[PDB]
Amino acid sequence: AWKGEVLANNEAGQVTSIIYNPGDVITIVAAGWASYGPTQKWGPQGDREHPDQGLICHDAFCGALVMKIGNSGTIPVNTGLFRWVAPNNVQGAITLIYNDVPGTYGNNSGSFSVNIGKDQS
Amino acid sequence: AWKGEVLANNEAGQVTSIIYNPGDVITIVAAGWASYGPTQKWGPQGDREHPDQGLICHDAFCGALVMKIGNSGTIPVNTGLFRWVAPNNVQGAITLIYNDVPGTYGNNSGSFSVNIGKDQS
Amino acid sequence: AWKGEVLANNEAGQVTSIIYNPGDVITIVAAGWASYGPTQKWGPQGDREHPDQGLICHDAFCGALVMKIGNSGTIPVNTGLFRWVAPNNVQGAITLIYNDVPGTYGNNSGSFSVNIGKDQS
Amino acid sequence: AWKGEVLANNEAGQVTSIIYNPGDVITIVAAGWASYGPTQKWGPQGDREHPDQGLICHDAFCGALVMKIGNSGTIPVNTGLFRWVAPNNVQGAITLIYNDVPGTYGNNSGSFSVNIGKDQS
Ligand SMILES: OC[C@H]1O[C@H](O)[C@H](O)[C@@H](O)[C@H]1O
Ligand SMILES: OC[C@H]1O[C@H](O)[C@H](O)[C@@H](O)[C@H]1O
Ligand SMILES: OC[C@H]1O[C@H](O)[C@H](O)[C@@H](O)[C@H]1O
Ligand SMILES: OC[C@H]1O[C@H](O)[C@H](O)[C@@H](O)[C@H]1O
Ligand SMILES: [Ca+2]
Ligand SMILES: [Ca+2]
Ligand SMILES: [Ca+2]
Ligand SMILES: [Ca+2]
Repeated sequence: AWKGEVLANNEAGQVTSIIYNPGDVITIVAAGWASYGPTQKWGPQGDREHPDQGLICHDAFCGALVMKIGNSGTIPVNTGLFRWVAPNNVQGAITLIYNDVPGTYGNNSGSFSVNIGKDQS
Repeated sequence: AWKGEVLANNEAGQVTSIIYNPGDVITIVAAGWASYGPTQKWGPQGDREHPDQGLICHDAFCGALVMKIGNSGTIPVNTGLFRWVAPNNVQGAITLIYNDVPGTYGNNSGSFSVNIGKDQS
Repeated sequence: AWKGEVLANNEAGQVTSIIYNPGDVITIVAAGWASYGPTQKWGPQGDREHPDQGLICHDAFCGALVMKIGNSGTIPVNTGLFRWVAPNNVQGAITLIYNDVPGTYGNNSGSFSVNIGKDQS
Repeated sequence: AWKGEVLANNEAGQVTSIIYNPGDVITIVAAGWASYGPTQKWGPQGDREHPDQGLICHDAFCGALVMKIGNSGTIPVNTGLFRWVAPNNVQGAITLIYNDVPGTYGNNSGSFSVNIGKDQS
């Protein structure tokens, strides 16, 4: 299992120690408070009131936690995934990222604390 | 495992099918949007800026998801619990509740969706 | 999880720390060599050639590993059980026992090494 | 998970669907009766009284269940492995084999039933 922090101002994202292999079932739980700019802070689902101005993930709100598995596209994580299997045969290392517009991560603050484990299969 | 919804307006909370027994390890993932009165909505960690005016759980913000195991006191859940083990002596059915001040749930709205399962131990 | 030894000459059985509760899924793996009397030894399935002369469990051979769950009758374990659910209405502490005729354990030797865990549910 | 049978007279062994990846935790439970030649049968720990005359796995008795993981040497399985992690730099598909001397499998009989699953990690 992996336990770590994902900083909201890190545009490259946080590489974890988890490799997602074919057939793996995983569980993620995320908590904490971060902002894409404003003084207010939001949790791992982000800000449902902010429009999408070119987010790295169009299926999650600005300020949400998202991930990539290997060379996949971005996949929403939000507060977590329960006993989840990756669709479409994706595989590889798990990278966690804060959902913002590329080039605008410099004014971001806060972080999420994230647990990832593999389930029985 | 159990999956279900917990309404923000329900002072009685939502009884699940999960009975927590001594030594159990559990994982909970919660998601969704609710409000304790305002037009804005918050996720399962609640509103970090709002004062405690007599919440059912003083260890979580107003608007957070909390639980009871049997006749325990309230326990914060927030966005979830990863491979968690209860304090000594706690046992019984898990009831999920929205954290507000008793008598004031009448202006609350929305709901959280919650998954619970038992882990290997 | 519990790991320990079950001595072949212990007629009372070895009480483990595992309490089997309704809904639990368990895995057991047993190993080792034991005898009910002869100089030869057998593994946890026991001796398929020996007759049942009053065994504490009639559904397993003499010299097999069996168990009781609380006050239940005996249940065969043999080499182990994979992600197993107990009959309804049995619960309580798991006791592990070598299968011999009562009164006749004094000439037994050897032991089984046994591991028990609870699985995801 | 994988469930199947390992035949005592199959010298090549049985390639399963389980790929052991770095960091995996696995559980194997084996049961049944087989022989390496004699009329008598033994369980998955084989025959502790039989000399090693060139076994594929010198770390297990003749008639035991063993495995290979990818490019590994043979590894004893016996009655099973509980929540087991492989040595460093062992990975690949799990092949299960009956322990006998090469060229002497033709007179073997019986089989073991085997369950393999991945555990939480
Ligand atoms: O839409 C995203 C965008 O939102 C605000 O304008 C922030 O100030 C920017 O840094 C950027 O995060
Ligand atoms: O502090 C709790 C309190 O918050 C606001 O005042 C709401 O209008 C009330 O219904 C109550 O929820
Ligand atoms: O069948 C049970 C019986 O088998 C042999 O006779 C042993 O010597 C006895 O002690 C008893 O274990
Ligand atoms: O030691 C191995 C050897 O044991 C006996 O001799 C069997 O007859 C042979 O087929 C071979 O299995
Ligand atoms: Ca920004
Ligand atoms: Ca209210
Ligand atoms: Ca005896
Ligand atoms: Ca042979």
